[PDB]
Formats: sequence, structure tokens, C-alpha cells
Amino acid sequence: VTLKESGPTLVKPTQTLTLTCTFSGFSLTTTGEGVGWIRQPPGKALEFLAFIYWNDAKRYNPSLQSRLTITKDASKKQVVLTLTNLDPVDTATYYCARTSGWDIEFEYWGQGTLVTVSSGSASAPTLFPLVSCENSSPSSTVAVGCLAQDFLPDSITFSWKYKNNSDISSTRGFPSVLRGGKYAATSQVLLPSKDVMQGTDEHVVCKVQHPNGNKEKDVPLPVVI
Amino acid sequence: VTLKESGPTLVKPTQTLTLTCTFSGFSLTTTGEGVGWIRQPPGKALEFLAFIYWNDAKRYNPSLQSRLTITKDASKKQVVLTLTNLDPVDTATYYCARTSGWDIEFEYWGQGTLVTVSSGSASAPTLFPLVSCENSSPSSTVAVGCLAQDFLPDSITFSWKYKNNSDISSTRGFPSVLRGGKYAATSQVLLPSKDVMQGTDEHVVCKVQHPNGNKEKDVPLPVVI
Amino acid sequence: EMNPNVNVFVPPRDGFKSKLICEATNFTPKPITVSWLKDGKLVESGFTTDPVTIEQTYKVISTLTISEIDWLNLNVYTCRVDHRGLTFLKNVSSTCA
Amino acid sequence: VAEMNPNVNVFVPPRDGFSGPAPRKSKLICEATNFTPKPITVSWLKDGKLVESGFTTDPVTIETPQTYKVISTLTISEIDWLNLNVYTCRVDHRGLTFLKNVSSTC
Amino acid sequence: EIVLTQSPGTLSLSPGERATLSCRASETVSNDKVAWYQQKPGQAPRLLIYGASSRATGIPDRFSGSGSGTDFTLSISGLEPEDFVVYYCQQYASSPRTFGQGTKVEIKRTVAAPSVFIFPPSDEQLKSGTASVVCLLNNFYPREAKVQWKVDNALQSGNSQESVTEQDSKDSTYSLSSTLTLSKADYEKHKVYACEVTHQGLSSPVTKSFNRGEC
Amino acid sequence: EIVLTQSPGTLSLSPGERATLSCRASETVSNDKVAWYQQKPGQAPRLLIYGASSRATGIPDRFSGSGSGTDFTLSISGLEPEDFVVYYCQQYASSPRTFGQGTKVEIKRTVAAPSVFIFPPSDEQLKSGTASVVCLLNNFYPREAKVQWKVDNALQSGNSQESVTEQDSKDSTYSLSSTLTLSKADYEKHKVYACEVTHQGLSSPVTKSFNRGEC
Ligand SMILES: *[C@@H]1O[C@H](CO)[C@@H](O[C@@H]2O[C@H](CO)[C@@H](O)[C@H](O)[C@H]2NC(C)=O)[C@H](O)[C@H]1NC(C)=O
Ligand SMILES: *[C@@H]1O[C@H](CO)[C@@H](O[C@@H]2O[C@H](CO)[C@@H](O)[C@H](O)[C@H]2NC(C)=O)[C@H](O)[C@H]1NC(C)=O
Repeated sequence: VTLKESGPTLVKPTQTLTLTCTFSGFSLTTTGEGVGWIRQPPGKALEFLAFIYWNDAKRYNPSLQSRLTITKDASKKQVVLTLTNLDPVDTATYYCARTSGWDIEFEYWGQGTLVTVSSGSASAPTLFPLVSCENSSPSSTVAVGCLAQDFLPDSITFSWKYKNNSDISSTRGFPSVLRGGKYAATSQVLLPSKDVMQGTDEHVVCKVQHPNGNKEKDVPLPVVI
Repeated sequence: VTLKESGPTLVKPTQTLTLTCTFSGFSLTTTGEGVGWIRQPPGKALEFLAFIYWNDAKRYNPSLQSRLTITKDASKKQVVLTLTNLDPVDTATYYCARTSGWDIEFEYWGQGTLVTVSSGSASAPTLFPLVSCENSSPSSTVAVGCLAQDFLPDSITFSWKYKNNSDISSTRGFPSVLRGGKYAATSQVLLPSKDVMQGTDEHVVCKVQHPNGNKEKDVPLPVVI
Repeated sequence: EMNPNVNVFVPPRDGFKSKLICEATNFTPKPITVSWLKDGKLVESGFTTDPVTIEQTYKVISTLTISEIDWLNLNVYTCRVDHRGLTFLKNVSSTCA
Repeated sequence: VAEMNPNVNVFVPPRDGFSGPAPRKSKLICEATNFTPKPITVSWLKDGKLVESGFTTDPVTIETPQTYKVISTLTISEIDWLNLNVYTCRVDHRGLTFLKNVSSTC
Repeated sequence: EIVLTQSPGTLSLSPGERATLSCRASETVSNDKVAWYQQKPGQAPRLLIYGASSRATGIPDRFSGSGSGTDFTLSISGLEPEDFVVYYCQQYASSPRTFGQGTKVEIKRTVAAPSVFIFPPSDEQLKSGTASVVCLLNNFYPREAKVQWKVDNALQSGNSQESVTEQDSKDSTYSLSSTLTLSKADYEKHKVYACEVTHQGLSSPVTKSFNRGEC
Repeated sequence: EIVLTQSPGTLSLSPGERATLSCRASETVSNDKVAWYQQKPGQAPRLLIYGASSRATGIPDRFSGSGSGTDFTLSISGLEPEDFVVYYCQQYASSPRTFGQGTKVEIKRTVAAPSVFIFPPSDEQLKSGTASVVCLLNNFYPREAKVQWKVDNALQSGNSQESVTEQDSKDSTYSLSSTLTLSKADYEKHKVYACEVTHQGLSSPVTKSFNRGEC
């Protein structure tokens, strides 16, 4: 038993949102079996939208009543969900699950899909150099960052390389935050102070792999010594 | 209500030991009241010797039966304890207490007295200089000591003074240990590193206040620099 | 970025083996390399470099072991300082000569 | 483990050791090596007059008997050197005084 | 409408110990139809126990449920590193059903002093009319920390979102980033920008600042 | 003969927390006639609770007793620095009575690296025919520590008494002294004397030794 979701990755506010829950291996003929939709905004808990039983029996949440519609098609074996009056605060990942009886609820879960509701467009990410202004305190090591801004949807992987195209193990990944209709994220890397006062390499390259452009700006080290 | 003990401070092994528990302020006439002896070797727990009730009713420990005797004298209002077959392992401080009824046991305790059972005599303490052979590691601070040996009974106080008769706060006092029929102890002192490598004073005096002699040997400083 | 000052000290005229001290002061950044030369030939042994100390300015001192006979032989000793891609050479000799 | 008398060595600039705006200035180095105890007092004398300014003494650092080294630097003027002035490094060691005399005379 | 509240929000446990999760309901649930779910960040939630007393297929026996009515407790014996995830309690006797807030369990560790670094906005970014000042905190414990922005002795408010990372897999520490957003014209009217960091393991607060034009 | 065993022997508590002392009896005690005593080094022991449920005159109400039969627990609320002494449980229903081993409570503190110093015997002491080599450990925690003597790669045994001081009033640390005793003739047959100190806060053991004739 497995479930797969599908739908648009970007929808404008105050529009129509449609999602399809693709399942195969069972039929909604026996009693007790049902399909439900659960969403979870980032940093929040699960939210119950609606649930539909057999014999075309559907239930809706009073907090969201007269705003959602549940339709099923036995021919294609997939439930169709329609969402109207899209709001930016309603952005979340939608999951569907199968209930195998009356007591075993949501035994099998799918994978879900991120549905971002932003008035803006999927523009290319913008990088900005970061110069360390630390002074009078070298401390253990020095750090340099990279500010990836104005990206949508949030799917970015960070990799750090030296001037000679080396490999760096940073693993410092900060989650994105919705600010002014756009997602913003920051990434840093820790480098030893000895290397700064040594090799002639005075800068490193910041690389981001986003499906809107393959730009890669370089962040120059401030050098303290 | 208070109790006071008295007896010899030094007794030879395989002899007769006598102790007196002096109390004043009550009489052993009411029921429930009784007197008992509890000893505690250094580093060990309390040990019960015997207990005597009213109407000349006495109880003895089976582990020490036929070895102790309990006698009371209402004229002097003090219980007399007799100990035979003295053994060095039996050295401990003996306490007596009053029981104020059947449930309140040992409500008031006295002060006790140290009864040392050693085959040797109360000889004057012997001091031996101690020079630290530490090398290649001065560390934060260094310490020097004074070996007070061959003393009996164990009652020694340590004071450290410079050449100009200054004052030092050591507060480091190690308990004495019975080794070969005699008590052995060591005392150290903590001094700042800078002061040691400074003044021309190359020696200090080790002072002990024991009631067998007022000797005071001087320990020459090894000098750091 | 300021060029380091190169100074070489010589043994006293009236006698003292001895040592040669080359001092570079008021230089930036901290890293600096100091070497010694003998009659235009590279020196492979007999010289040591002390750790750089802070006098922002830094100070570096180097010590070269020499013999009395070699110094009096009018041999030319040169202290080589490399800093920011620049090389400074200072030549000294006997004053009374 | 042992006590050794300190060694006094004085370094003087050569004839071409003066630079900078007129009047030119130089430095004098007095160093003691393989000496004990570690504390040491370094004083400079100029024609019998004690020098109380223009000198900087580096902290004593470690260079089997323990050894230590001390470096002292005194600022001098070219004019004073040309007047055949004699500079003496004063070393105090357990109440003993060691003096070394240097001059530009050949 | 059944309101489900879970407390405490964050609890620090050690491996091998016992963890007890509390689930509070606003009213009695018919037939004690309460179930527990396990959710890991990135992946999808998985069902563990249905009906608060019967485990599901592929669930270890170390998970035990007890209680009835309005009080439910989830006890887990032999805590594992992989079990440090968020857990939710949900009841299916409401129709429509409701979900609880959820509780997060973290690995207990010692207090480590954080590192504070501030990067002034770049000259190129200033040309876009937006200035971003960052305040980075790394290697601190516990996750609870206060980050306040102070510029020209004036405390800022209502202009900090605050982003915090998850627990490190190999270090068990936490990291968070604070971004300062202000107009370009307002940026030129201020000289010194500083963010104050307060930590349990620090005797006194440490403040870092920079001077405009020197970086 | 009623055997009383108390465990654990040594426990580390913090001020303000709750401390629970366990008292185990080898058999049931008639009428639950069990009493607790408090003893401070130097001074005399003082009675606290008689009958395991009734406090005595001049005893604070923060001491509470509970249990019956063969299980007794002593709970103290609001632990004070002056309360870090040895406590004994005793029953008076035996006739003759017996005393337990007792438990010692210490103030919890962080681990501090100890300092190791060895003093070779003086020349004057050697003239008496007895040589005493000492091994000093200062400022270490916890009290548990291993001190082993190794001379000429031969481990010694059966010749070390070992003396340990009490907890410091202002430092809360512990110190102990180990003395090595050997014959004068045997002393001249060995060259290097060293004592090994093992501590929880040290990554590797530290060994100190000296050469005969150089000190
Ligand atoms: C690229 O240059 C860097 C210099 O910043 C090299 O890093 C040095 O080389 C060693 C060996 O690879 C590294 O492990 C150290 O980080 C650096 N050395 C020291 C002494 O710190 C790096 O190796 C270069 N890349 C390649 C592929 O050679
Ligand atoms: C006795 O001599 C000692 C020298 O070791 C004096 O100790 C010095 O004097 C100050 C002031 O008393 C002390 O605090 C320092 O420990 C020592 N000074 C330095 C610079 O190390 C001590 O004071 C003398 N006693 C008296 C009473 O004067």
C-alpha cells in the first residue's frame, strides 16, 4: 500500500488549487475505509481539512466549512481536492492517507508535495557577499557566509569550495523564512584561521543549485591575521 | 541534660581499661531510662557495647559476651565501665547517652574521650624535611610539606611561618594512620609561585604543638629559580 | 602595508664567538621571512628565527651564529627580508677596516 | 641543579647602522644567556649617568641545567655615539655586578 | 470541537531512559478512540498505536499506551537516538477529527558557550536599497536563547523574524540566525549596529558591534 | 542479631534538592522501633527522629520519615550545606541493639584535574634506616581515585595504607596522601620511584618519577 500526491508547485493567492492523491492496490468498497487530507505549515502542527467515508459520505471541518469540496472518481481511483480563496498563511504540505478499518486510522502515508502560495513569481536567487568585521578577537576560527535571497520555491543546496576547486564540509544549513512574500536564507562555513594567513587564496566561491539559474558569486575573505 | 566522660588517654594492650560517664541533673529511678556505651573506630561506623536498664537490669552483646562488665553507683551518679583483653584494633572513642523513655533513645550525647591502645609509649614527635623533586613542570603552583612522625596520641596542629615570622594559611591537614604501632601523618602547605622565587629567605620553619616536646625543625626551600 | 626596516648589528670594536641580529619592526602583516647570506652564498645551517612578538605592529628577530675568525676575514654578511613580494638586502662590514 | 655566572654581551650598530631623519638614531642590545636565576636587572650607563628613559627590556624567555635568555633594547642618538661616549650594561645577579664597556674607538 | 493540548513543548531526555508524553483533551472521548502518530522532519508521518492500546504492524513492542477518558500517557522503554522526533496524539471519535500541538524531544547535553559573529551588509547589496545585518549563534545549549537588536541605544521590535536550525546529528547542538532588515535611508542615519546575546552558561552578556565605513 | 546495611555509601547531592537515605534490615523490626541519628566529624552525634515517625525537641520539621517493616526511607526537604554529614539508622527493638554502616553525602561539583607531587626521602631520614616516599593528590573530584606505586616496573602491593582528607569547606574538593614505606637496604637497590595517578578528567595517566642522587 502506497500513496502519491501531485499538483502545481506554485499558485497565486485568491485562485483555485487542485490536488490529486494517486493510490493503487485497493478499492473504496469495504466499510470503514476512507481518505483524508492533513496539512502542516512549517513550524506548526498537523491540521485536519476533511475526511470522506464510503457510499459518498463526506465530512467537513466547521472552521473551514463552505470552503472545501471533496470529490471521488472510482474509475481513476484517485480523490480530487479543490481549494478556493487561497491565502499566504495557508501555505503547507498536503498529505493523504488510507484508513484500514474503524480503529486503524491513517495506517499508510504517502510523500506529499509542497504547495507555495505567494503573489510573487519564481525568480532566480540573488547572492550577496558577506565580509567578516570581527576585530580584536580572532578566537578559535573565522567564519564567512553567503546570503541567498529572493528565491522561490524553497529548494536550495549549499556547497563550499576553495579557489582551487577543493571540497569543504560545512553542513550549516539554515531554514528559509517568509519575509515580504519571499523566502530568505543564510548559509555560513567555518574555516581555520591558519589557512587565511598562509595560502594566497583570498576568496572562495559560493555555489547554489536552484532550478531558476546557475549563478555563483564569490565571497572575498576579509583577512585578519 | 549533659554528659561528660573521663579516663586514661593511653593504655597498654592486654590490660584493664576503666571509663567513667559523669552525668548530673537526673536520677535512674523512673522506668525506661537507661545508659549505654557506643564506640566508633576512626573511619568506621558506630559499635554497640552494652546497655543497662533500671532495677539493675543489664544487657550485653553476644559478640562481646563474657568480656564486659556494667556497674552503677547511685551515690556518685556515674556508671563504671570495665574493659579487659585490650586489642589495638579495638581503639575507638567511647560515648555515653541517656534514653528519656522507651521510644526516645539517646536523646542527649556527651563529648567522649579518645582511648588509644598502643604497645608503644608517648614519645616526642619526630620531624623530617621534605624536598620536592618535581622537574620539567612548574605548573600553576608548587607545594612543600613537613613529615611529623612518631607521635602519640594523635593531637597535632600545624602552622607555617616564613623566615621573618610571617603568617601562612595552609588548612591542609591529613588524618593520622596507624602504621607499625605508631600514628603517622603528613601536612602540606600551598604557596604562590612568585613569592617563592623572590625574597632571599631560603628556609621556613615547621612548627608542631604536641604535649611531648616543643621541637621545631626548619625545612630549607629548594628555591625555584 | 609598510616596508619593514632592516637593521644589522655588529660585534664591538674592542672584542666580544658572537651572534648577528637582524631586526624588522613596524611591518604588516604578521607573516615575514628572514634569512642570512655569507659572501653571496646561501646559508644552510647555523641560524635560528625567534617567534614573532607584538610590540598594531609586530617585531621579528633572527640570530646567526658566527665565529671570530670569519668576522675578521672581511666576509660580507647580508640579511634578506621578504615582505609583500619585496626583497630588502643590507650589507655590513668592519667599521675599523 | 647548578648555578652559573651570567654572561654579558653588548651589540653595537656599524658605521652604516644609522638611518631616518636627522638626527639619526639606533639601538643597543644587551643579552645574557645560560644564566641563573631567571630574574635579572638590566641597566644602562652613559658616561657614568644612569639612563631612565628610552629603553625597553623584553621578558625573559626559556632558550640538564635550565637556561634562560633576556633581551634589552636602548635607543641611542648618532650625535652621542660620535662623541666617543661609552655605554655600559649593568647586570645584577645575586648581589654581584657585571659590567661591559664598549666604544667606537678602534 | 475537541481541543488537544500537549505539554511540555520541549523536553530533554537521555538515551536509554524512559520518556512520558502527556496528551490533554478538552472533553471525554467516546470509546477511548485516541491514537498516536510519529513524524520525522523531511519524511512522512507514520502511525504507531491505534486506539491507545493496540500497536500496528511493523511497530516495536517497546511502545506502550495507557490511560482513558481525558488523561493519556505514552511510555517508551529503551529510548533510541532515532526516536528523538516530534510526536502527536490524535482522536478519531470526533468526526471531524482534530490534531494536537505536538511535543518535541531532544537529546540532553551539557551547556556550551555560543559563538557570535556579525556581518555588515555588502556595498553591492546597499545599491539595491535594502540592508541586511545578520547575527549568528552557533554551538549553544539549550535551544532557548534571547537575541535582541540594539542600535544607537534604541531597542528594536517588530522587525525580527528569527530562523533556528534543527539539532545536530553528530554534535547535538543548535544554531540560529537573526537578520536585521531596515530601509537604506534609515541605514545611513545610524552608526553602530549591535545584537545582544544572552546565554545560561555566560556570566555576563557579550556584545559585538562595528563602525560604519571601516568594513 | 539484626544486620543493618545502608546503600549507597557515598552520594553527591546539590543544595536545595531532595536527598533520600535507604536503610535495609536483615529482618522485621517489632513495632517499627527504628530511629535515625546525625553525626558530624569532631563533634558528638545528635538524635533527630525517634520511632521513624516522631521528631525530637530542637529538630527542624524539614526532616520526614516514612516506611515500615524492613524498608525505611529518610527524606529531607531543603538540603543545607551544614547537613552534608554522615547519617546512621538504628533500631532499639533488638535488645541488644545494632548500628548500621552509615551513608555520607557530599556536595556535587565539577571535575577538576589533580596535582601530583612526589617527595623523595631526606638524607637525615635515611640515617634512621626508614625511607618514606609520599604521593600527594590535591583538588580532585570525585573522591574515588586510584593510586598505584610502580618502582623498577614492579607493581607494589600490601604496603600502602592511604590517608584521605575530608571535603573542603570553601573549595568542596578532596585531597589524599599515599606513603611508600620500604627498608633502607631495599631503597638502595632501586633507582626510580614513581606513583601513578588515574583520574576521570584526564585523557591519559600522568606519571612522575625522579632519579636517585639528583635530589
Ligand atoms: C587548495 O588550497 C588549499 C590551501 O588553502 C589546500 O589546503 C592545504 O593543503 C592540505 C592538503 O590538502 C589541506 O589538508 C590543508 O587544509 C591545507 N594545508 C595546511 C597546512 O593548512 C588544499 O589542499 C588545496 N587543494 C588541493 C586539491 O590540493
Ligand atoms: C617576610 O618576607 C616575605 C618575602 O618572601 C614578604 O612577602 C613579600 O611582601 C608582601 C607584603 O607583605 C607579600 O604580600 C608578598 O608575598 C611578598 N612580596 C612579593 C613582591 O612577592 C613578607 O611581607 C615579609 N613579612 C613581613 C611581616 O613583612
